[PDB]
Amino acid sequence: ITAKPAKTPTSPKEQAIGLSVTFLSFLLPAGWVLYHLDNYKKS
Amino acid sequence: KIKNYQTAPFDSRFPNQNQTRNCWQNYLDFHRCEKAMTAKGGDVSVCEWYRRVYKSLCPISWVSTWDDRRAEGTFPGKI
Amino acid sequence: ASGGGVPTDEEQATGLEREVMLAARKGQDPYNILAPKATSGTKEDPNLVPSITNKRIVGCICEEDNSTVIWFWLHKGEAQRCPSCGTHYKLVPHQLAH
Amino acid sequence: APDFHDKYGNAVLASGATFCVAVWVYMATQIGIEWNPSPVGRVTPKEWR
Amino acid sequence: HETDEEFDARWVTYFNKPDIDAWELRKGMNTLVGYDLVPEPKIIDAALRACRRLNDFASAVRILEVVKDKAGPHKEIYPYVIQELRPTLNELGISTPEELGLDKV
Amino acid sequence: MFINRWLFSTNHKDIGTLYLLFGAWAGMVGTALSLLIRAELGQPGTLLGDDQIYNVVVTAHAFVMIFFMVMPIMIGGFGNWLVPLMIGAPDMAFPRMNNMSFWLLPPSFLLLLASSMVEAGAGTGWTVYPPLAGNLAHAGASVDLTIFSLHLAGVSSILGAINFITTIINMKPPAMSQYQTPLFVWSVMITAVLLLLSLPVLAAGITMLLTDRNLNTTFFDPAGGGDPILYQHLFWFFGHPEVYILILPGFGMISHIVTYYSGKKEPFGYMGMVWAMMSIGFLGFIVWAHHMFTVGMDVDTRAYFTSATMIIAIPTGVKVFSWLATLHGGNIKWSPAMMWALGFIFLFTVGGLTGIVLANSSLDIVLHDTYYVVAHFHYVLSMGAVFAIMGGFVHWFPLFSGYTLNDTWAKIHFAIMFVGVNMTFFPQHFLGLSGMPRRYSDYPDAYTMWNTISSMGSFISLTAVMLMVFIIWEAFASKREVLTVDLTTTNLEWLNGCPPPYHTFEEPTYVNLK
Amino acid sequence: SHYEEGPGKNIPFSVENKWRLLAMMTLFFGSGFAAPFFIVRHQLLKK
Amino acid sequence: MTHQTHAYHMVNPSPWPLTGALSALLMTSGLTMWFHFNSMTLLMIGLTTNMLTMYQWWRDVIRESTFQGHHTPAVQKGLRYGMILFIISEVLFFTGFFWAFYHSSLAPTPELGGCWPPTGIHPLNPLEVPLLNTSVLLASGVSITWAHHSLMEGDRKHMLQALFITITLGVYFTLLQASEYYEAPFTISDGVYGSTFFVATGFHGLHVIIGSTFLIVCFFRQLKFHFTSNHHFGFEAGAWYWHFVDVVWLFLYVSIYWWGS
Amino acid sequence: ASAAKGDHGGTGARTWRFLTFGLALPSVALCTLNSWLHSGHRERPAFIPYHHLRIRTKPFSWGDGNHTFFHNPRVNPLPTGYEK
Amino acid sequence: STALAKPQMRGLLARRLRFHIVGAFMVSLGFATFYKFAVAEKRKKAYADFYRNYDSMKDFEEMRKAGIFQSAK
Amino acid sequence: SVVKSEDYALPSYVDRRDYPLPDVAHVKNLSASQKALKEKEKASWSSLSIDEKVELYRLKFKESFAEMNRSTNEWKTVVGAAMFFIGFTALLLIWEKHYVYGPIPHTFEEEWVAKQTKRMLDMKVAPIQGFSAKWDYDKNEWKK
Amino acid sequence: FENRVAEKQKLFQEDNGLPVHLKGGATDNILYRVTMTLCLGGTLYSLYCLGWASFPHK
Amino acid sequence: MAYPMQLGFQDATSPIMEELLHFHDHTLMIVFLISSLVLYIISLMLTTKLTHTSTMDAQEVETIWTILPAIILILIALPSLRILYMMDEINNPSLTVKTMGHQWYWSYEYTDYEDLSFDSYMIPTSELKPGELRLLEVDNRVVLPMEMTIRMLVSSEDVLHSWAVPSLGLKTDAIPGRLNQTTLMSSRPGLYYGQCSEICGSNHSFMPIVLELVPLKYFEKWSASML
Ligand code: HEA
Ligand code: HEA
Ligand SMILES: [O-][O-]
Ligand SMILES: [Cu+2]
Ligand SMILES: [Cu+2]
Ligand SMILES: [Cu+2]
Ligand SMILES: [Mg+2]
Ligand code: NA
Ligand SMILES: [Zn+2]
Repeated sequence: ITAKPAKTPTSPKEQAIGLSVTFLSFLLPAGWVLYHLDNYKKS
Repeated sequence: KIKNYQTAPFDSRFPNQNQTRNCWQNYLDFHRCEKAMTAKGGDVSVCEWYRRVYKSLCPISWVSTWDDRRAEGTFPGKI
Repeated sequence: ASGGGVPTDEEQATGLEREVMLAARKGQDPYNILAPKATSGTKEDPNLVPSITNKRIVGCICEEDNSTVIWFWLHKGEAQRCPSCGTHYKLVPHQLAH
Repeated sequence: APDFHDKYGNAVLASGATFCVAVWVYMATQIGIEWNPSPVGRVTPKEWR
Repeated sequence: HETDEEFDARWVTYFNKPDIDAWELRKGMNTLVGYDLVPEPKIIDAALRACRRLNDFASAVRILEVVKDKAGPHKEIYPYVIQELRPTLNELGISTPEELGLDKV
Repeated sequence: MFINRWLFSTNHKDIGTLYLLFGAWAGMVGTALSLLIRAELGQPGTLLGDDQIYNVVVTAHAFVMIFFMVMPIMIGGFGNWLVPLMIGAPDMAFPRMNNMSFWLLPPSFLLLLASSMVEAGAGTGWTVYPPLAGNLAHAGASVDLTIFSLHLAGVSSILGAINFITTIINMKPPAMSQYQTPLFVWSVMITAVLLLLSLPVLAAGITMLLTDRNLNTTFFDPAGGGDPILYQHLFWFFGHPEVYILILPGFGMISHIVTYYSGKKEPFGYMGMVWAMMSIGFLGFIVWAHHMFTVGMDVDTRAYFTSATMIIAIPTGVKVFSWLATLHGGNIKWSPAMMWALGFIFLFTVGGLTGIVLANSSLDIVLHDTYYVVAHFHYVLSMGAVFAIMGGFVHWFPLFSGYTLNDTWAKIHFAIMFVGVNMTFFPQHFLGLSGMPRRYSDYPDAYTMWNTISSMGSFISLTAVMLMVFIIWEAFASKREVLTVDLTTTNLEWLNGCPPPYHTFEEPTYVNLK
Repeated sequence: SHYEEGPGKNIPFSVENKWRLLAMMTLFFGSGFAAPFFIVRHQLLKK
Repeated sequence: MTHQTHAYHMVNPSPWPLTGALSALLMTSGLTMWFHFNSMTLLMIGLTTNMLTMYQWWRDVIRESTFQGHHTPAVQKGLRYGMILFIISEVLFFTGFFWAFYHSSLAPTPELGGCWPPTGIHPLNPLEVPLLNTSVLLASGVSITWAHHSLMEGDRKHMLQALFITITLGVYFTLLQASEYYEAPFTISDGVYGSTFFVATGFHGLHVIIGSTFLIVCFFRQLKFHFTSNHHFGFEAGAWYWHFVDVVWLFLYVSIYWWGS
Repeated sequence: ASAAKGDHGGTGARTWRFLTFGLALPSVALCTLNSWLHSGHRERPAFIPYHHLRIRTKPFSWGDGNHTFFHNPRVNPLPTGYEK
Repeated sequence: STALAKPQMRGLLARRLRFHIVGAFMVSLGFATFYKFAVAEKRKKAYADFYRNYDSMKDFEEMRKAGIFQSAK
Repeated sequence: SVVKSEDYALPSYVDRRDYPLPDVAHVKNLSASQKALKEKEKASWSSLSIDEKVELYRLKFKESFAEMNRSTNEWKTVVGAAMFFIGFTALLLIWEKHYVYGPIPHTFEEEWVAKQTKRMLDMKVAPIQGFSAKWDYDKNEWKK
Repeated sequence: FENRVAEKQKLFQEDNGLPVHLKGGATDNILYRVTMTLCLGGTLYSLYCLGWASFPHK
Repeated sequence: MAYPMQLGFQDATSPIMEELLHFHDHTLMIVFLISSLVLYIISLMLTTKLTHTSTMDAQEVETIWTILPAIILILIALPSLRILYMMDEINNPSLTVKTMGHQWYWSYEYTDYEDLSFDSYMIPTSELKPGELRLLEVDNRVVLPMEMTIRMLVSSEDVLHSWAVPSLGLKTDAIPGRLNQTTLMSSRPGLYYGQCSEICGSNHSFMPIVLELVPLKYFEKWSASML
């Protein structure tokens, strides 16, 4: 709706870092397990 | 009449998809008829119809276990 | 054959339960258990809205069978009107003086 | 006054659109994905024995 | 509702109340804006006059902005309304939003 | 301080926040599971291994999304936050018990996670039908850990239901009749009645499944005279009501959202809407066997269950058309929340119509257990329940937090997710008509294209949910506090500011007895 | 009442530093998303 | 001075919900440990923490109402609803078990002999102990009503006396039922007839025990004058729960003991 | 049967005390009498190894895992017949 | 000048609705009747045409000779 | 003038087409010159200069209708960013294909699908509309 | 017996800033701590068991 | 069977499947109608600056939007019920065959005259002969005479299974202790595939059904060669 200006504004750069860290926290752990899938299946 | 046929015909007593009792009833009726005819010195061939029908409808495993049980004395149905 | 022995509310009720009980027999309602009866709502006979502070939310059911209540804060001061029907409401103080 | 969209909107729209189409076309045809489309009109039936 | 004529009349009277306060001026316009219609010139006229009595120039200009907005896509409505209101716009010295340049960006 | 507030809470707002946090976390677990599913099916062959490890994944996906994401969020979250604010109540009727409803959830989830770790997990399907779920085909602790998880979740929702009904009925301003409470409050009262009557039958059914597995009973074992079909009746007597329990609070939020963003004071046909929700609730209790059309029931009872299942479209239709009538003539504000609501209206309609096809027992013979049913339910759940949750979230987020979201990002989020979920489930209609079964870890070669397109769509949704996490971060990171809110006269929950104080309505609202 | 009130005070986690928040949010949602993948791995590593 | 102007109860932050929830985790995983890995330790810990949580939670509720006076009429009304809604869910719980019984007894499968009761099962005579149990429970519905009236009329001695009779009758039913369980020629493992009989009556029996202790709690609260002639919801709830337990038995008796045998 | 005891089966602590001691309790006594002149005792049923009885899909989590919770040696046979 | 004539000022939304509601029915019955003829009718014909000059024996033979059956070489 | 969070219970200013006359004036605090303009307003409006009229309007309201119904180029950023992220998704797929996915069944090679289509055509798979109905049995070519 | 609820009312209404579950005295505190301890300990034991069973145990 | 990029149902091999295809076109036409109607109204509601935000009357149009859907449901229900009832008149079969589901294969029994019984397993993908269908080929097909009304009885010896053949319009669950009956009736010779349609454990995706329909005379000699 209507609001005050950001008390601690997140610049483009900060957002880029924020988005990056977010995606990575999701993709790295899963990629690791999936990457070694066959490595687990062969016993 | 014919003790030779095609397959167990439609039985209005069991008109729905669940045919469990059709197999069961005909299986009982047979052994009940088999007893009387084989006991009162009668004709066991009258009982043929039921055996054909129950043979057609009943899974082999059911007929086998029920037979094993009638021999064992543990057949739950009343014959 | 009765011998009594069980307390009555008048003799054993305590805290808020006792408070609403006593206040009830004196004809008052400090705990908003009852629905307030409306006055004519004109500039001269406003609905008197009690409050223990300087503002209270008023819900105005403009017409008898309305499904939406009109809500708004009534502040200490001049009679304010419902945004939808103009009915008047004026704040007044509660039993406990602020 | 001019906003983020007035300035970058056009760039964002175009480069984003372009990037999308390229990576998808590449993925859909350059790596080994088997789409297994209908053989009708595509495959010449070969005797199986 | 009531006959169109009675509706118009009821509104002309509302705004013609000599001791109408700002609350009633606002409430009247804000309520009229929710109907499926662009108010008749005679209703706008009265609202415009009530603005004069309340010494509110700005509200008179915003009332004209609202009449154009309610017309939506029907662009022949506003000019016709501005036309019938001209005698009144001139008398009270009310400038149209276009004259003030408020139809800008 | 932190303990007294967060672990020993007796405050409706804090408990509601706890639920939203729990549900958000469960949603990530559920999302990962949904991707393991599509990863397995995105290429012919096998990725994980057999249908056991696969179905353990398919089963947990269902329980997590239904019991740990959709219900905690819609009912415990939005329910506890908004219900009291909307009726001017100081808190819920049983604030301490309410706190127990929440705390039963983490233990319940643990038991579900534990079931997939011991032995080979529960690969029974979310329906956990015996004999596959019995102590022979699934020997070991898994299924039992699963049953216990469902017991705690049921107790949780039942206690919560008692709380919501008592509150909504006993704690309104004395002058306010039930026909003066907003639609969302009605939506949660009815849902609560459904949970109250349906969860106990599930509890009885799975308790019987538990005794068959450990106490040598034979409720579902033919050997002792039991009947596996009996389980189906009991599970689905709860199971159909459960899907209406999952969509009703969403029907409520959509009414508020559509009304608010069209600039209206009230939704069109308020009483038609109350009537519609009661009807859907009532009718959803007498149609359960529409999930057992290939089980061998008599033809007459199948004719009844298809007829009865179909009339539920009439009351549902009046709700779809009333939402459209509300938009009519509105001053539309194209906010993210409004985008989520318009997508719900259309997508839910597609998913519901696809449900009418399946209502036909004759036609369900060939559609049952195929991916055509997977498509129907994902349209109503992934693009129905979930879309209401997202709309409700971006709309009310400022009230819960006091900070605003970046609206441009929120719209980018909607766009991506809209593409992802449609790409994922639309093609599954084809797979189903063409015969691809459900619960298969691999499929005949012909079904490759559609499954490939579908798995790709699920990756797009993945991007959408990762983005969503960023969006919540940036709001809390930037800290734009709220100033003014529009339409507060007909939206009480916003009258105490953003966020409302710990204790709201210490002094009740004043409502005249006109 | 005795509890703090207002923006950023009605939540069980601190929001007074966007970077520590990024980290806490990363662990929170990250751990949830990671769990199934590690359960599948654990099931594959038993036999 | 100057605080809340509504009649509702804002409860102090309590740790009982947390311990009660943890108790539930302990009892279920403890039951999982007993059933498979043959150990009762976890289940014992769990049962102990559950009793401790219920004792303290309900103790606090007495403190808040009797001692602190928070149960204004608005609050009592909510409690009535809560209790009524609770009984309804219990009724549906029992409905799942009656459904199962009726489903099994009306379509006896071939493996049972195609008849009910199954061949090999010798049912109890409904005219013996089950008739007794029936009269003991109905009698206690009469004595509890006398207790209630005594209370409302302010008669402490009679309320206490009637409450006592009610309780012994409940205990009497419990003992008689325990005897029947032991004398019974069939067991829970005797197929669907045994399954259906022992879990449906076992749950009811568990409910009779829960109601008896609830009444016992009311008995002691009465000895300590907690109840007034007009404010005694704990006894009303105890009384409603008791009639529900009575009604469920009538259905059991008619269904399982009479018709189903 | 039916029922009809004149009047007064509602309202008054005295009326309910009257019904408690004049109807309720005396019934409990008669049924207690009846249950005595019937329930002297039952001779145990013959053991037939029916497969739909004495079910054992998983051993009971107590004792030797073959005895039901309220096992009465005198009337409950194990899957292999009576214990004595 | 020229006096502009008085235009229509009331019920402009309702007026817009009455029109399109018809066009809404047109467009939707179009898609339906289109499905009927381009698809439904085409299929009734496809089945009717196929089974008219159909010989199950001729079909079986062609299949038998191609080596597909395992009970009829 | 400058709104504050804590003023939630007080009337607020808002610009919206369906509530043209807000409950509060945009500007509550007048300067010497403004107090004077407000005084000239009590006289004939014919005497106010256009600049004085505009100033009077900008004291009562924040934005004109024309300013509030203004269209943005926001959609460009939304569609562009959406496509960018959808594009970013294809990279996860490319990664998946390369490091997670193994080789597909041998039944997908050209030889097999060609034999298999023949066998399908031999068993008359979907002869009424779907597969074989699109094959010309007489010319041993796909119908066209 | 004797009617003593009035003394109790006094003990519990005493503005001592204690929550109702501790307002009764010093035994409330020991009960409370015993309860919390068995729950936390039992919960830890529980997690351990889950950890044990999750591995193939021969 | 299914072919690549298929959109609709498998071609109909029997008369009820044909009936279902047409009933589905009927139903699909109506869902296209309703869904396109809702989409038009929605776009119509969102494309005008004209407003009317005050209250509107509820009752008036509600009758149209209650009564219309009711008529449309009767239009879907009549055909539906007719076909449903048409599926149950088994009425005088000339052959009865049983099939028993098992943990990971189907077994068939033709027992009218003899005691013919055999197991039917999926042909592993590595043992497929060129041109054979990956997860669809079975080693021992279920031979049945074409153009004859056959009564199939479905059941199971372990967990639930479901016996299905899309092209013939059949799907009957296989439940232990129960005998479910369905009517099979092919109007063409050929091979017709199906798959287990009820989750049953580790190899649920790998236990197909293949029907071989040949003329009577070839069915008879086959029975005899199978013992
Ligand atoms: C919240 C989710 C949700 C909702 C709301 C519904 C809604 C409906 N579902 Fe669905 N359904 C599921 C979730 C849901 N379902 C799930 C999870 C399953 C699978 C369970 C499993 O097996 O695992 C399932 C499966 C399922 C089956 C089982 C099929 C099978 O297994 O073979 C059936 C059967 O009839 C069915 C029917 C319907 C119908 C008729 C509706 C109706 O309520 C829809 C009504 C809606 C509309 C009709 C659209 C709007 C109305 C109009 C615009 C009016 C005009 C319309 C007409 C005149 C036609 N559903
Ligand atoms: C609410 C329920 C729900 C939801 C939302 C989903 C969402 C998803 N499901 Fe579904 N699914 C089921 C319930 C659900 N599912 C059920 C009942 C089954 C049947 C199980 C069985 O057969 O036993 C099933 C089965 C199932 C199958 C069939 C498996 C098989 O038969 O072999 C497939 C196939 O792709 C699938 C995929 C997906 C995908 C890609 C998503 C994706 O759309 C997920 C994308 C992510 C989201 C849409 C949610 C993100 C939202 C949040 C994270 C909330 C955050 C909130 C706040 C911050 C406040 N699921
Ligand atoms: O279940 O729809
Ligand atoms: Cu359903
Ligand atoms: Cu199977
Ligand atoms: Cu299967
Ligand atoms: Mg199924
Ligand atoms: Na796969
Ligand atoms: Zn009003």
